[PDB]
Amino acid sequence: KLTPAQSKNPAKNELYLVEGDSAGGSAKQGRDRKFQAILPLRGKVINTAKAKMADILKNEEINTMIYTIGAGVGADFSIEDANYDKIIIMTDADTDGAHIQTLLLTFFYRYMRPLVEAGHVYIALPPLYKMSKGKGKKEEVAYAWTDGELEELRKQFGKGATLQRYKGLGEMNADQLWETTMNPETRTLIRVTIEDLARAERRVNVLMGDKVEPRRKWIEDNVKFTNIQNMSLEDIMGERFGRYSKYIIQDRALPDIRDGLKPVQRRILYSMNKDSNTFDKSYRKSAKSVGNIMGNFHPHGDSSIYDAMVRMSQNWKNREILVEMHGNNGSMDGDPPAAMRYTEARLSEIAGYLLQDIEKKTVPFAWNFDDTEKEPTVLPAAFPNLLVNGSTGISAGYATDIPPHNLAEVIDAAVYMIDHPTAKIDKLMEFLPGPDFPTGAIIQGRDEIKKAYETGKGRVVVRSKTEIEKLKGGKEQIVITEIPYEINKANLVKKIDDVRVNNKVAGIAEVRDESDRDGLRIAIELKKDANTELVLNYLFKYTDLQINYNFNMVAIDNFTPRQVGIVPILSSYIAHRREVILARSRFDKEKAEKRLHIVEGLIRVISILDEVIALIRASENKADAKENLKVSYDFTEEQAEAIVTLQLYRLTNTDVVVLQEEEAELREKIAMLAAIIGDERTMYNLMKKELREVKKKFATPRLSSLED
Amino acid sequence: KLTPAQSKNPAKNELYLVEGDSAGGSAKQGRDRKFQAILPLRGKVINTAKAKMADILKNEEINTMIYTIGAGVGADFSIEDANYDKIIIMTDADTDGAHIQTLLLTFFYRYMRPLVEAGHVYIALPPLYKAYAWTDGELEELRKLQRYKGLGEMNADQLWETTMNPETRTLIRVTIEDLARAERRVNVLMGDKVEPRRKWIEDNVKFTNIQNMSLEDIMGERFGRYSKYIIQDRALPDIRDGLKPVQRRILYSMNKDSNTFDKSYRKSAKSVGNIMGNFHPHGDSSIYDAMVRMSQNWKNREILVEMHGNNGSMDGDPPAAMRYTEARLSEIAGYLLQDIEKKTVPFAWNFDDTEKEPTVLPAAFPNLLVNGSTGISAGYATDIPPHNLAEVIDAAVYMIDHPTAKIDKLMEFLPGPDFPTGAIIQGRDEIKKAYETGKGRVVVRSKTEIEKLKGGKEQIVITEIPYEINKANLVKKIDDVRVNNKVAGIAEVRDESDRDGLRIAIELKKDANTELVLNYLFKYTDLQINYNFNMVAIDNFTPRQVGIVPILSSYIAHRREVILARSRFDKEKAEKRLHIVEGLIRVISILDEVIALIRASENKADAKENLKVSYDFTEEQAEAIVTLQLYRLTNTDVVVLQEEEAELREKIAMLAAIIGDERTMYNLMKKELREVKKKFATPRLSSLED
DNA sequence: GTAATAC
DNA sequence: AACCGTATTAC
DNA sequence: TGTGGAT
DNA sequence: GGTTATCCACA
Ligand SMILES: Cc1c(N2CC[C@@H]([C@H](C)N)C2)c(F)cc2c(=O)n(N)c(=O)n(C3CC3)c12
Ligand SMILES: Cc1c(N2CC[C@@H]([C@H](C)N)C2)c(F)cc2c(=O)n(N)c(=O)n(C3CC3)c12
Ligand SMILES: [Mg+2]
Ligand SMILES: [Mg+2]
Ligand SMILES: [Mg+2]
Ligand SMILES: [Mg+2]
Repeated sequence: KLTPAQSKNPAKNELYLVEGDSAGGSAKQGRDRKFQAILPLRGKVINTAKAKMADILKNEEINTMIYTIGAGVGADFSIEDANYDKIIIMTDADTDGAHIQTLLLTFFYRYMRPLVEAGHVYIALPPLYKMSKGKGKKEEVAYAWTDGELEELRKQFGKGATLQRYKGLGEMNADQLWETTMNPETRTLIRVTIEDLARAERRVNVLMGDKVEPRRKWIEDNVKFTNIQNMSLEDIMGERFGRYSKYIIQDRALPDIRDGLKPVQRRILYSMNKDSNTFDKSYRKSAKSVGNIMGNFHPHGDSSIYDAMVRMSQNWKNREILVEMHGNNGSMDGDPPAAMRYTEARLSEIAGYLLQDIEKKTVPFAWNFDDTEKEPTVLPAAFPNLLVNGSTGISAGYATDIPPHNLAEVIDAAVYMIDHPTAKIDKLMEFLPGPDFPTGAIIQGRDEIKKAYETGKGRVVVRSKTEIEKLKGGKEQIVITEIPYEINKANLVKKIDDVRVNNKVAGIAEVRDESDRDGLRIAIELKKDANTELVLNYLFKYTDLQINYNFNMVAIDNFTPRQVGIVPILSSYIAHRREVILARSRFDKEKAEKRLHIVEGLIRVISILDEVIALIRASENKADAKENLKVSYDFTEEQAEAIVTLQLYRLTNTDVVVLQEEEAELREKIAMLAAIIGDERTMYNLMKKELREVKKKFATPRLSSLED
Repeated sequence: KLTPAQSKNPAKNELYLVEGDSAGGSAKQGRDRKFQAILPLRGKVINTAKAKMADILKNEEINTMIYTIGAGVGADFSIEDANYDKIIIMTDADTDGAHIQTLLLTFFYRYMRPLVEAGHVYIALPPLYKAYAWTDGELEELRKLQRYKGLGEMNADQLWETTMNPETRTLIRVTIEDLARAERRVNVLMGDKVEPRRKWIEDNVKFTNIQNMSLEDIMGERFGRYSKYIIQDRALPDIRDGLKPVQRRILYSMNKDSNTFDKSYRKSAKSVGNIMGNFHPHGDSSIYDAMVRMSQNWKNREILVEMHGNNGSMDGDPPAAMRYTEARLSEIAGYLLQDIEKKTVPFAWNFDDTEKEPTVLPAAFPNLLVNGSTGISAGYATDIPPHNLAEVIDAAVYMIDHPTAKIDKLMEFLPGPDFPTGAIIQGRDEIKKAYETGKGRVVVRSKTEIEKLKGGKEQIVITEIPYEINKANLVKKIDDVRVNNKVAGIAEVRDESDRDGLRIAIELKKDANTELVLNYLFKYTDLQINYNFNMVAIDNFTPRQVGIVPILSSYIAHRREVILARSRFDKEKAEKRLHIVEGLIRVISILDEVIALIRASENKADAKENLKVSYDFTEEQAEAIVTLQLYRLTNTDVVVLQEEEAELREKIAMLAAIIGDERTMYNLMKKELREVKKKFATPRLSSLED
């Protein structure tokens, strides 16, 4: 696990804790082996301020750090016996690296304080940028850390340099690594020093401790959701965890309150759609989709991307699947989906509707990490995806659980709230009565559903749909045909058979999964004279045949986390749809005005065709022809360009009644569009009309039944 | 590992051997659990005709078959006490599936013969097309299409309907028709001896509800299918451009995507998925590992891919995964693709039938020798070491001018291999031998030097090591020598290699026979090795053992083909244009009546027809005329056009001559070869001796 | 025992 | 992101 | 425990 | 291609 330096020298030797085996590799190659050791950290590092000292001892990483520094841990820690003068934390300069620096520091604090107090623990800063320039053989390069340092490089170099924005240590060669972050004579470091032992204890415990409330409050109060230098432990931990917190809150774990997507989902959709990988066209190798995503939009592991893509495709997790996938995309038994090298995929037809009108400038775009392509920050959302498909849900200081809903019900609620902005929950619940899990079952708790629909939190009960079949020999048989959302069929069955094997309740002959490609069925065969209600009851209480589902509805509203209920959600959707439909209408109106202008021009041209040809023949060149067109006949620039760039064959379709029809069509179109832009009510009707069109086209029956 | 049926019944119960854990998944999901069990075979199954009965017994996949079937193995096999009525092998309808069946069958012919003789072994044929078709013949009737690349693209519902359901499935039943003609077929195709296999392949492989098939037949079609493919479309290089198909697809795909030496690097994963989705229907690991090799300058003499990040090291440590790295084509790679846009090379459809791909690249330098190739197919394998680009080109140029040249003269320009890792190559006569027959055994030995140290001690210092040798294992193997005192005098071993140099120090003890030691290490560690030429390439769709002459000849032939093709293409462009310009020049002389005629016309179609009829314009001219933008009518400069007419004519003459005169053509070829040499030449690294 | 495309 | 097994040839 | 984007 | 550990919140 450890790559030891060549010669033991407690006075010079350095220990590099590197983020990941891959960068560990590069660093093994780039090091100076006389005095630098490498010790890769394979994945996120254990929070030694949250976990049991037991699990902490059993930890592969912690154990090998205690034993290569060779000074023991805890109160039995002797600085004098250490094997390194410098410990150096070298992570990507990304938010997850920020997180790792945090975790490692809270270990060196808790269990090796003397090393931190003696200023022996540093943090290496990899560069953020590399500027051009050249071409292949004759190509030069320089590095920068501050957007300011970058501005100064642009002064030199000049044109035509090109910036490479480093996304993490993985895109550096060993030669580049050494020169910029490992060479003692070249590198910028940070020395963690403790300035105030007191102020540093509270800082570490708030952020890294087991208690959630404090941390939530620390984040609410500090995070603004809108050579060698010293940093304090308090100040560093503050700044690094602040970055991670903000990031996984607004850009990883929680869905946007308008389209109900996490950023990775939005990118999966946007990418596949750009590439015309749509419901009406041939499937397409998953790996091809995943790589395009990873290359154009989402700078994270393929497995995160693929796994997300997969989930949006499983109809027992999504109420209305957004991706269709050919092949083994898993099962309710929780077995593993085929690797992205085996499967093909495309957008579902309904996904199309989440994306409807995206070409029409209806939604804010941001630059991507390459600064090479724009991507959308929210989708146009032609149905209220947050409630229909749900979300879940773990961040920092916040987590989220929102159950799926029946498309027709959600839309009915919305259409009501559109006519009646001030509607109370009691009334919306006549349209939207409760969750509809794609897996069906029975949902119990009208009261707790209101609580949740009102506060974002609530606890409801989900219970399996059962039936009793009689068998020959006078013996009964419990048959289960629907089970509760998010429950693994295979385990459930094992856990029930466990009840039989342990004879927890009397009367169980045999458990058998009898589910086949078209239908779920767990048969529980009872004995001769078993109290059949006694069994069913015990199984509800002591296995997941029946569970508690907990609403924790948190979404991102105006850039910040928000515990929210049916009303903040529905109105947020409505508000959003409003911005879009207006944007859309502005777009189409401008496009129609421009055309109308040309068409007006062509209509005049036709009546003076001969004069115009003569006049163009008479000009010297393109520009000259346009000026003569303007001056002699008062056409505008935009018309003149249009006229002068018609191809010759056009002087045959010299037909003005058909152009006049287009003119009329356009005036009428423009009138319709203007009315939408100019009157809230006309526009909300357009919204209601479209929402109804989607319900007609996609509605399906409830699956889950309701009881209180 | 096994998914067993619900009820035990040796009358109905079926055992499904599914290629892949992944399809094993679909299988488990799609079956009828009351009587169908699932055993996924996870990867290529062991050859039970080559391996020892030692390793055959320790085998994971073999064991669990001998234990799930529960009848015992080999001679202690009682069919009576079995567990299934039908053992059903179910793989991709691809070449590797074919191979897999082949390996299973040889297991069931060798260690459970009774089972195959009583016809309990079957072969599930999955559909080729989507309604579903199996024959390219049935597809004609169904067409009054998704072409399936494997079981993996199939939903569990579809699996059941097409190939698992006893009512809808099309099976093949394995039968032994001639117990002896069958022993020979299996022994020949799957046994230890290669020569009988090679011969079998040369004589048979033409490189151009329930039916019963013989074991001699099934193994014939199956192994021939895999053989041919593995020989043509995997392991061996095209003699012309030196690429194996995965490599050619890696380059063509990245090139198509503008991922070139002069442009910023793309994420390795994006490139790889593009290759996988567009051209190469195999696993990403293969594709990426290939991409990575082409980027390592201690394996290629002239790297075709530039990769940012951890792409491995001479110490043999794993390259970062494709999610970490980025890449682009190297400048020289550009030259392999030069002129591809010009119809200079044969294209074929891809599997998807969406895109055409090239079957050989233009190859402006002779890649096969420069970079070399290795090398393991069926009945054949290949090793061809890298050479120095200036030297290869010098040879080719001499040969262009002297087609019937002898190896001896050619070796004045191409003295022998030039390994990217340098070192010392010993053996001129074996080099000659290899250049003559494509087989040869030379010696490759490390660049050494002796540093004197304080205290009357000497130090042996390594600076280059043999091609294909792992630095780290070497350094370890030398140290073992020290630690076990096999030979005497080693004080310490130190790898002192840094980011910009290779250096291994062997410190010796006071008064230790430094030659004795150095000889010992040469013989007993890879400090010195024997490299073996076995130059096999693909010429005319078939494997050919070849030396320096057919290689150079084939390259020259190829270049001739490309240059001619290229020259036809440019000439046709120049002519299509000359023709139009003649048309315009005319039009200007009679501008007024043409505008009139178009004016009179009743639409584009009628206008073109009127131009042709009234003024003898051709279609192509008419088209051009009639799609001019109005502002064109402003110009009446016939002189600028006439200058273009002249330039096109000079151009056409020069091109025609290349097509019409062999000497002209070959001069061009030489001119271009020399430019490439001038641009990319670098000095020898490996020294020569005999 | 390796090498490098495949599973 | 490493680890694990196997086919194929040849020395 | 287990959930799903992350390393 | 499965397995193996972690973060983070909340029952
Ligand atoms: C399964 C399998 C292995 N193993 C490890 C154990 C062995 C068992 C004995 N079949 C299979 C193995 F050790 C390596 C791979 C592999 O590298 N790549 N790229 C793969 O795609 N697979 C899958 C076969 C396709 C691998
Ligand atoms: C390393 C590591 C693991 N392990 C198992 C042991 C453990 C110890 C803590 N290093 C690391 C592990 F068990 C699973 C993964 C993983 O699924 N995916 N997708 C990954 O990319 N990695 C790498 C971390 C990024 C994994
Ligand atoms: Mg990173
Ligand atoms: Mg329960
Ligand atoms: Mg296959
Ligand atoms: Mg040797």
